[PDB]
Amino acid sequence: EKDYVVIIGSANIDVAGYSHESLNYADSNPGKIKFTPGGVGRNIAQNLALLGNKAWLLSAVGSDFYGQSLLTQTNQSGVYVDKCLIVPGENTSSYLSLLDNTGEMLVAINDMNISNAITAEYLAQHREFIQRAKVIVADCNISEEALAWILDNAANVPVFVDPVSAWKCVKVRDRLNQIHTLKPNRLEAETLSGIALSGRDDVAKVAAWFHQHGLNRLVLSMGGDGVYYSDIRGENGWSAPIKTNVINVTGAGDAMMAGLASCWVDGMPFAESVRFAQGCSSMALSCEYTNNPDLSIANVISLVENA
Amino acid sequence: EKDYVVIIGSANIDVAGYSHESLNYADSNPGKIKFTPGGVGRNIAQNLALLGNKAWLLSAVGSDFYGQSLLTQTNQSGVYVDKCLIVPGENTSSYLSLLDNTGEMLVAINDMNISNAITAEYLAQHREFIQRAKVIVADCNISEEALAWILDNAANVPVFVDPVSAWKCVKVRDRLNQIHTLKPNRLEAETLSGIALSGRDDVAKVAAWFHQHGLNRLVLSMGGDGVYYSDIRGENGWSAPIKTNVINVTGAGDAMMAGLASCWVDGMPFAESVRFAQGCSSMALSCEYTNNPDLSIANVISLVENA
Ligand SMILES: [K+]
Ligand SMILES: [K+]
Repeated sequence: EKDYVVIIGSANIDVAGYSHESLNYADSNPGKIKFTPGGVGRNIAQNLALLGNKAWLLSAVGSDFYGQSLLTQTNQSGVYVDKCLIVPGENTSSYLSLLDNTGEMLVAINDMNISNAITAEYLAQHREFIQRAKVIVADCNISEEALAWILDNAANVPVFVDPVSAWKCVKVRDRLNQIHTLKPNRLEAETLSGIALSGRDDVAKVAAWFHQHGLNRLVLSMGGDGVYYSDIRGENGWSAPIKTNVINVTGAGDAMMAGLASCWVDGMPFAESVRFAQGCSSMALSCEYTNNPDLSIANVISLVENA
Repeated sequence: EKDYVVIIGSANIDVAGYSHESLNYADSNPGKIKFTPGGVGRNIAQNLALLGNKAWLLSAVGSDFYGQSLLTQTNQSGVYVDKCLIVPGENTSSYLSLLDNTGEMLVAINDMNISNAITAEYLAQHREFIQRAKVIVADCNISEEALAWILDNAANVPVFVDPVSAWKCVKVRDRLNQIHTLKPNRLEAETLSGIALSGRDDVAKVAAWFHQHGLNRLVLSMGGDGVYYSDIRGENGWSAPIKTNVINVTGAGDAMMAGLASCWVDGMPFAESVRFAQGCSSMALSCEYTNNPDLSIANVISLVENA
């Protein structure tokens, strides 16, 4: 009772549609449409609840009914959504995705403007609660002002930051000294550091840069080459990817971030926390949904000790 | 007053997305996504509630949370959704729509399969309630078995039928003798009758065909030419379109159908009911949403006494 994690990020509705018999353009074509809960912050929060952590989501949804049902589904994942800001006169953010029979994304749209409602004033209304969490997880979907507020008011609570995308990660560059753990991929790390990752001989170089700019811990996902982890105190290593039957790649990074934060709270060492996080992402990859409902400590452990 | 109307049709979630700039295929492109309640039956029910009728919707939605929010949103329009079947283990039906800068339809997907959960057994569980309505409105999204059940068990309650599309209207052809009022467009009428509507000289013939196959009343929407109405007892005429600011064409027919049924309940003559229904369609056209929230008897009336 009372150890908890705060997750400040975006909460979305992911709508995935594919036509079943080819695409007759400029015509309604019969197919399959799915509404899944999405958004980096929300997804991470869910994975944290599934990993047995008391998780509070600090996000923004619309005054529309569908946002409130998003909050409801998330709440029945175990997540505490009671502090989520509901914005009047605005609509809940969403990720529209047009795929095909195979499952290859043809085109996609995103309406993530309400992420800007996650304002510094809002988190300031929860300052003390935030400062009494065991760890804070933030995604870079929020504004530069909001992230800056978080990093400036963390009161020595470790902030784990998900850089999200190559475009959205840049807001992190000048504040690496305020981040406990960053989890970029190849493109994000290259974009931040300004150093190309053509070979693995480059990762050290990249890591050095990060450490020179004040980053405490780096968790660099290199996809099939694996994960490179580096601690500013000198510990660094490679973790091979978990052999996984990949059916859907969505939700992988979210599960990884959740694994990292959860393991930090559980007092686990860096390397084994990374392996565990890889196990979480592995569970995410082997699932059709963004969040694998079978994500558990026991099953991730089982998956990991398979190797 | 415990006079009520029953609407048996589909309940959907319409998801409309358009990009702010030019669509870069195979990439997440920033835009705006809107979730509006849709589905011919549901929309008609809503317009009927807005026209001041106690309206009961008999539809099917999924066990997912978004379906329950669809039902809720509909309920706060005044519609009674308490008899709506909620189907376990499946997803609420939906209409995915990819638009562009202007608002021009690029592509569309539809997942309306749960419409066939609206079964004859389900309607049979509400047989007497259905048979005590002042009017039954049915759309052709339901299965032929379901429509057949309705028309066979109406107990002399007038059934107003919305043919929906050229593909789904055909299930009506052999049961025209069981329908009080049919509201087809040009294409639907041509598809049913097997007679082309190239000119105005053809509408009479089309009407004759319909009457010879047992249809009581025909309300033939001809778009810019207007509406041709025909009673099997010999009354027939033309009603010119109400000059309207076409902003969104969606929801026009739903508003028209609702107008027709509502006017029938209010004891209005055929022609004047058609004019009123046209006024409803005018209000629908003047709105960006599928349902104009300002749809009222007073406002439609004001609109119609304008010329
Ligand atoms: K997945
Ligand atoms: K409209």
